[PDB]
Amino acid sequence: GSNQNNF
Ligand SMILES: [Zn+2]
Repeated sequence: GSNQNNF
């Protein structure tokens, strides 16, 4: 799957 990190 895909992964996104929004700090
Ligand atoms: Zn993955």
